[PDB]
Amino acid sequence: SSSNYCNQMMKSRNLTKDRCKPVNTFVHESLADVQAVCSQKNVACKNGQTNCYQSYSTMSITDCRETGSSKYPNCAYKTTQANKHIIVACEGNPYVPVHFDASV
Amino acid sequence: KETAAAKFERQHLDS
Repeated sequence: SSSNYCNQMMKSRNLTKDRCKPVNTFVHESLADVQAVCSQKNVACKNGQTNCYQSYSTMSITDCRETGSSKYPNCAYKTTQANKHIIVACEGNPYVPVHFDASV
Repeated sequence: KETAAAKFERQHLDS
């Protein structure tokens, strides 16, 4: 875990303090705009449930993926920036995102 | 403790 954004943020957000998580996606949009996706395009989740929603527009995201040499305690990530549609599973009241299903 | 919504935010949101 070093200075690239992925190594830094994964550690800061308590994802890699006690393990190395293989992949994680960060969304660079306002919280309310991401929560707004729960009332957008309803789609089926990969698991078949129907509480998933796809964003009308693409969103700024950063994909973090472990390199093939990464090993606890020295997790290492490859950082990839992209703009894509996000698909989230929503639940509760208020109806908010609880899982990131995919990115298109 | 941490709710599922809170966890989603800590793990995926970077406004």
